[PDB]
Amino acid sequence: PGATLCLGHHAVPNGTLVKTITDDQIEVTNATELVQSSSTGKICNNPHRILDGIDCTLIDALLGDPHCDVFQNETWDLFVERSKAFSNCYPYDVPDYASLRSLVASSGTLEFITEGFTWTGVTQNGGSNACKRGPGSGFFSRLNWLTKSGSTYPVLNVTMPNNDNFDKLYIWGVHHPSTNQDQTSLYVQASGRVTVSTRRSQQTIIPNIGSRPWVRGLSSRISIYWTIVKPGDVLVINSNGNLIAPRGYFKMRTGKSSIMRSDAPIDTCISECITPNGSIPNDKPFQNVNKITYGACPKYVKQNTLKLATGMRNVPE
Amino acid sequence: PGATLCLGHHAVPNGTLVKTITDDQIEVTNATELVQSSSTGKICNNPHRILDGIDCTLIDALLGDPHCDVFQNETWDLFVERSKAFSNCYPYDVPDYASLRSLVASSGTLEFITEGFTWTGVTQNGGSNACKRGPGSGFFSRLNWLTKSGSTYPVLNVTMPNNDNFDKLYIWGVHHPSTNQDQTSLYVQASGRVTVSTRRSQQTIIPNIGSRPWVRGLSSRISIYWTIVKPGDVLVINSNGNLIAPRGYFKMRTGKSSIMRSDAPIDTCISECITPNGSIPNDKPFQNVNKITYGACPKYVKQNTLKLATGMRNVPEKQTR
Amino acid sequence: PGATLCLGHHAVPNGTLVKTITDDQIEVTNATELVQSSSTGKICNNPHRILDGIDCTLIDALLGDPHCDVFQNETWDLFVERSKAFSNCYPYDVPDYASLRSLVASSGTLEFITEGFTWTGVTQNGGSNACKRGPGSGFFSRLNWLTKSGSTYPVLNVTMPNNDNFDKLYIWGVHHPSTNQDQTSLYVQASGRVTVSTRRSQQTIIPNIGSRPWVRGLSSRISIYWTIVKPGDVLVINSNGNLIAPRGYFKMRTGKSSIMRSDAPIDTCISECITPNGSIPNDKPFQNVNKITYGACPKYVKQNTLKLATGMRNVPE
Ligand SMILES: *[C@@H]1O[C@H](CO)[C@@H](O[C@@H]2O[C@H](CO)[C@@H](O[C@@H]3O[C@H](CO[C@H]4O[C@H](CO)[C@@H](O)[C@H](O)[C@@H]4O)[C@@H](O)[C@H](O[C@H]4O[C@H](CO)[C@@H](O)[C@H](O)[C@@H]4O)[C@@H]3O)[C@H](O)[C@H]2NC(C)=O)[C@H](O)[C@H]1NC(C)=O
Ligand SMILES: *[C@@H]1O[C@H](CO)[C@@H](O[C@@H]2O[C@H](CO)[C@@H](O[C@@H]3O[C@H](CO[C@H]4O[C@H](CO)[C@@H](O)[C@H](O)[C@@H]4O)[C@@H](O)[C@H](O[C@H]4O[C@H](CO)[C@@H](O)[C@H](O)[C@@H]4O)[C@@H]3O)[C@H](O)[C@H]2NC(C)=O)[C@H](O)[C@H]1NC(C)=O
Ligand SMILES: CC(=O)N[C@@H]1[C@@H](O)[C@H](O[C@@H]2O[C@H](CO[C@]3(C(=O)O)C[C@H](O)[C@@H](NC(C)=O)[C@H]([C@H](O)[C@H](O)CO)O3)[C@H](O)[C@H](O)[C@H]2O)[C@@H](CO)O[C@H]1O
Ligand SMILES: CC(=O)N[C@@H]1[C@@H](O)[C@H](O[C@@H]2O[C@H](CO[C@]3(C(=O)O)C[C@H](O)[C@@H](NC(C)=O)[C@H]([C@H](O)[C@H](O)CO)O3)[C@H](O)[C@H](O)[C@H]2O)[C@@H](CO)O[C@H]1O
Ligand SMILES: *[C@@H]1O[C@H](CO)[C@@H](O[C@@H]2O[C@H](CO)[C@@H](O[C@@H]3O[C@H](CO)[C@@H](O)[C@H](O)[C@@H]3O)[C@H](O)[C@H]2NC(C)=O)[C@H](O)[C@H]1NC(C)=O
Ligand SMILES: *[C@@H]1O[C@H](CO)[C@@H](O[C@@H]2O[C@H](CO)[C@@H](O[C@@H]3O[C@H](CO)[C@@H](O)[C@H](O)[C@@H]3O)[C@H](O)[C@H]2NC(C)=O)[C@H](O)[C@H]1NC(C)=O
Ligand SMILES: CC(=O)N[C@H]1[C@H]([C@H](O)[C@H](O)CO)O[C@@](OC[C@H]2O[C@@H](O)[C@H](O)[C@@H](O)[C@H]2O)(C(=O)O)C[C@@H]1O
Ligand SMILES: *[C@@H]1O[C@H](CO)[C@@H](O[C@@H]2O[C@H](CO)[C@@H](O)[C@H](O)[C@H]2NC(C)=O)[C@H](O)[C@H]1NC(C)=O
Ligand SMILES: *[C@@H]1O[C@H](CO)[C@@H](O[C@@H]2O[C@H](CO)[C@@H](O)[C@H](O)[C@H]2NC(C)=O)[C@H](O)[C@H]1NC(C)=O
Ligand SMILES: *[C@@H]1O[C@H](CO)[C@@H](O[C@@H]2O[C@H](CO)[C@@H](O)[C@H](O)[C@H]2NC(C)=O)[C@H](O)[C@H]1NC(C)=O
Ligand SMILES: *[C@@H]1O[C@H](CO)[C@@H](O)[C@H](O)[C@H]1NC(C)=O
Ligand SMILES: *[C@@H]1O[C@H](CO)[C@@H](O)[C@H](O)[C@H]1NC(C)=O
Ligand SMILES: *[C@@H]1O[C@H](CO)[C@@H](O)[C@H](O)[C@H]1NC(C)=O
Ligand SMILES: *[C@@H]1O[C@H](CO)[C@@H](O)[C@H](O)[C@H]1NC(C)=O
Repeated sequence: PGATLCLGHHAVPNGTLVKTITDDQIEVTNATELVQSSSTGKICNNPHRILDGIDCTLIDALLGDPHCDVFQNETWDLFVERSKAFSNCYPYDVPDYASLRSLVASSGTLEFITEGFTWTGVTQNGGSNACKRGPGSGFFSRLNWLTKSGSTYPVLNVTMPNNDNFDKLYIWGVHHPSTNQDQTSLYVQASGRVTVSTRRSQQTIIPNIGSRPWVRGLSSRISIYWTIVKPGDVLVINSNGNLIAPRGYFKMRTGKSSIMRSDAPIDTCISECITPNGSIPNDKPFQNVNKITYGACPKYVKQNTLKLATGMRNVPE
Repeated sequence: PGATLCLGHHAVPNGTLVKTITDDQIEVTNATELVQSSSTGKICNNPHRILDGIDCTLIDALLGDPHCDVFQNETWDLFVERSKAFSNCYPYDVPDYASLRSLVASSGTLEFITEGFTWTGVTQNGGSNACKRGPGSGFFSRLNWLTKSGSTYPVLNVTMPNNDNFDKLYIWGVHHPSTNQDQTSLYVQASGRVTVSTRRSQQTIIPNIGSRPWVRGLSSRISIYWTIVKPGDVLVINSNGNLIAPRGYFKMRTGKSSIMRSDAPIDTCISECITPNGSIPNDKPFQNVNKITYGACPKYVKQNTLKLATGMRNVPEKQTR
Repeated sequence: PGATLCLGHHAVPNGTLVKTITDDQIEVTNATELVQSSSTGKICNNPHRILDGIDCTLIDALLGDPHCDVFQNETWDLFVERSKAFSNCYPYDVPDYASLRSLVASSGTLEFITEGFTWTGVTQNGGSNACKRGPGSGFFSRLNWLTKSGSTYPVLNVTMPNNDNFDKLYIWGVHHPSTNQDQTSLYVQASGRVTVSTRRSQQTIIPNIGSRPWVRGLSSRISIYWTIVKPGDVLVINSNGNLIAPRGYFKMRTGKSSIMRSDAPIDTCISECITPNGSIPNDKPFQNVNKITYGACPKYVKQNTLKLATGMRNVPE
């Protein structure tokens, strides 16, 4: 009178399909998802310092558009620019806008240090009704619009050495008048010139008189440029007209800072990974939410699902 | 007297060598090639719309070099530029030629819409014997060479708003005269200026008088620039001399369009994948024909062969010879 | 009284840890290192031709800064630029410095061929005490500083066709005077212009008068430009002032040549792979020494060690 001893394994009534070397679909007892495909829709305000630009681009906060004055000296790990942002100061362009935005974003600070530039024989603090600050005309807070004093605008020739142990970022510009009358009325000379240099490098910009499209009452424009001055080097600014002068420099840093375009609201929560769609968990190695990310994130892939088998082959009965 | 039952497997007289984790070469019963290494030498005319440039670069077709007039308003999935292409109009350069070529190639169309620009106090439709159109002097079809009327060239100041819901591409230029006599003779003012702007952006170009190498009779040149005007924005052109004016705009699109340099002839066949060497099949995952491709193509690799084993190890009977 | 026959395998007392699919660390009898993590600290002078720049950047050797005259017509597989290099001639900048440095580095030669440019009505061979040669003033050896003859500087208009079967590299420049007095004193015309062209392309540079920081006595500058002329094409140079003229061309090659920034000393040894830290062996497939390499090198990875198991699982007694 014997006995039977059967060896076996478990099964489940409803298995999951996975891919292998030999099968595009085969059933196993269990699997887990490796692609993060959803977001909360919200950017968590920890553990990264999130700075909401609201109505302001980083560049407008940098220049000091009056409605962006609240951003003076701000810092961030991630600056968030909104699609509703608008400019409301002198109409301007930045040749290589993208590079200036990038280098400031990456620096992570708008810390500004005022310097005592001496502008001999010119009028300082020019403004416009296109850039109101309170009820009266105004200007970008970090820039100093120089014009004639009496009936002359002399050749400006000034210096600022960098005797600190950090890099200085200087933002400056050039005014493009609408007419010859505007040019001579403001700067006396019929044609201006701005040359900004360090020991190693230089930029010279010739203004261009003429009409651009009307923006906030003006066919004139300002063009924005930048110059980095390293320790031991020196800034020199040289102009006989049309200079939009720096008031000082921005302190530069290196680190983890960046910038992102997103309309996702900011919320009080914790998430290492941020996308423009909102924060996403980072327990999974891959994600299909957005190729734009910031922080400790799963890697972006095209697949919306990939199943890692966590059990044996499911052979039901 | 019992019986013997032997288990076994097949072998074949002619195996193939494959690579594994442990072996650089080991013999299996069969294998299949994963690298496409040959082409027909011909570009198949389907399923993609292939436009043969023949004697014309895309840029010459865009500007409207007379021998390229047949390309007016053309469209393509793949524009094919030939090594025999030549220019035969006013000598010109395009700063950032590569970008203009790229953005037009990618747009996939030369559809041109003429606009009623008003050029007050200048002579229109200037031409050159370097750019013959029929028996007489001519010019790029899409550009309008403005010069003095009587003894004056006034400050030109014109606008064109974009009230459409698509982007407009404007092509314009600046004429560089050979001498001061040429400059004043054509434009009166001793030095010209072209400023083209939108709300957001602006380009100002100062012409430069002097000799460049003689091309079709001329040491002068034209430089070509472009400006995209989005819906709701406006073009403004401002000049007191040397303007080579747009006659209108090109309609821009987005899609699958591109451009390829190839001398391969175009033939009647069907192939998703195109290389400069000709079309190639796409049944294999890899290819070693050319890193330049267009369409549904195998991925370019350096190996000219890679064998995927499709059978077991091939073990012939121990050899008595 | 029968017998026992035990099958077994070897072990060692002290095994090595490797990583697998299932284990972060598991012990095997032996393994071999796949990441090269050390260097000698020295650059081997074979089998690649190493040219030590010493006190000279490649660009200064190219222009012919006097202390770099020893590099005239030199060749290299790898030009090594040292952090102690300095400039000691007219102060200058190169817009797109990085591209000029790259294309020269890649050409692998400073072979210079003098051409008989005819400069009618100007004074040739201008120099400066910022660029001393012998007891007197001097200049970049490969450039010809043109100034007025008598009371005129005429429109210069010269041509040079390329009837060779190689590309010609022309280096030229533009002088930026410190003052209007300097400009008219040297060139007569109040504003200069340099136009350098080939059949298909052209560059025009307007000089900019004004002060830059003092370097070796000077607030003036030279800006350096280049033009490649292919076989069958032709150079034209046209100027009414401020031209720093080429004396000829550099003969261009294509091949394996490059440039590296390193302070590692050069030694007599053999190594295919060079990093800025020094030469490294290339018996391993990966390396963690430096992402900058030249020659037959292991691929750069972030891991400092990766162990390929060369034996079975170690199960000691
Ligand atoms: C600034 O300096 C330059 C260089 O000296 C001058 O440019 C030259 O000017 C002359 C005169 O216009 C040009 O001569 C013409 O050459 C043509 C042949 O061209 C081919 O070969 C040359 C090489 O020698 C290539 O440059 C060119 O690309 C072609 O491959 C001839 O076809 C012309 O002949 C016709 O015109 C002349 C009248 O000028 C008649 O005698 C003939 O019968 C015929 O009708 C002509 O000989 C020369 O090509 C120019 N060279 C270059 C490199 O550009 C500028 O003119 C000068 N500027 C000023 C203001 O002085
Ligand atoms: C536009 O504005 C600028 C700024 O004022 C002017 O440029 C300055 O010009 C002055 C006078 O020409 C320059 O002065 C010279 O500086 C030399 C180097 O200075 C640097 O290095 C020394 C150490 O070697 C440091 O101590 C110093 O901080 C600097 O970093 C000096 O070596 C020169 O010395 C000579 O003169 C002095 C007289 O005071 C004597 O004691 C010496 O023995 C010697 O003879 C001299 O002082 C100055 O460097 C310029 N600065 C800059 C930033 O460029 C322009 O001149 C002006 N433009 C116009 C058109 O006017
Ligand atoms: C200084 C002054 O009041 N000048 C009178 C001009 O206002 C006037 O021209 C017109 O200007 C209008 C906008 O003007 C401002 C502005 O931007 O708000 C006024 C600013 O004070 C002035 N700032 C400075 C430093 O001068 C500024 C500046 O000149 C321009 O922005 C430079 O491009 O102009 C508006 O554009 C009107 O359409 C226009 O008529 C002139 C001519 O009427 O008279 C001046 O007395
Ligand atoms: C209008 C005219 O006929 N002017 C005479 C010039 O032809 C002549 O200069 C000669 O020009 C030759 C080539 O000339 C054209 C051309 O490009 O084909 C003729 C065109 O009609 C003219 N177009 C316009 C709108 O003016 C064009 C233009 O001026 C230049 O291309 C601009 O740079 O020139 C060739 O270059 C000869 O070498 C040259 O002598 C002058 C001087 O002799 O006399 C004029 O009567
Ligand atoms: C060159 O031509 C352009 C285009 O015609 C001129 O620009 C236009 O200038 C006028 C005023 O001179 C602008 O009109 C203004 O519009 C506002 C509302 O938008 C209105 O409230 C004002 O009363 C005023 O009429 C017009 O917008 C502007 N056009 C564009 C496209 O910007 C330019 O002034 C001409 N310049 C010269 C010197 O001829
Ligand atoms: C062992 O592997 C080889 C491939 O390395 C096999 O030969 C290939 O077989 C395929 C599919 O059976 C053949 O495709 C056919 O080609 C004809 C035209 O030639 C076409 O009309 C059919 O519709 C079909 O696509 C292919 O020709 C052939 N390729 C080569 C390079 O030989 C072989 O069949 C395998 N043998 C065994 C015994 O498994
Ligand atoms: C070809 C030539 O003119 N060489 C001059 C040179 C140039 O005029 C100058 O570099 C152009 O910018 O100037 C040299 O002078 C330097 C010296 O000039 C004095 O006038 C002034 O007192 C000083 O401040 C200083 O600039 C030079 O060495 O560069 C002389 C040279 O012969
Ligand atoms: C995250 O946001 C991106 C960017 O808007 C979304 O991508 C868009 O969504 C659909 C297809 O998914 C398209 O109609 C758009 O053209 C896409 N734009 C881009 C730039 O890719 C994405 O779907 C969002 N993902 C999640 C999970 O919310
Ligand atoms: C496809 O064309 C490429 C490019 O023309 C061929 O590779 C070139 O072959 C030339 C000589 O014929 C060599 O000197 C170069 O090494 C190659 N050029 C480049 C740019 O890589 C290639 O062999 C062709 N392939 C086939 C299958 O025809
Ligand atoms: C080779 O040289 C590089 C560059 O000088 C060394 O990298 C530095 O070392 C540590 C990381 O190990 C960092 O803190 C530094 O910031 C690194 N510098 C840079 C520029 O990355 C590297 O360690 C050297 N390696 C060896 C083996 O000598
Ligand atoms: C699948 O994954 C884990 C087990 O590691 C667990 O969360 C879940 O209950 C499992 N499901 C099934 C059906 O086994
Ligand atoms: C910016 O930086 C410092 C504060 O640490 C100071 O110099 C300056 O007053 C600050 N400005 C503002 C507006 O906070
Ligand atoms: C190009 O297209 C437009 C409208 O789509 C048309 O008005 C124009 O005449 C066309 N030109 C040619 C040459 O077909
Ligand atoms: C360990 O493996 C390497 C590579 O095969 C070999 O050179 C070395 O001698 C081996 N050492 C031992 C102790 O087996």
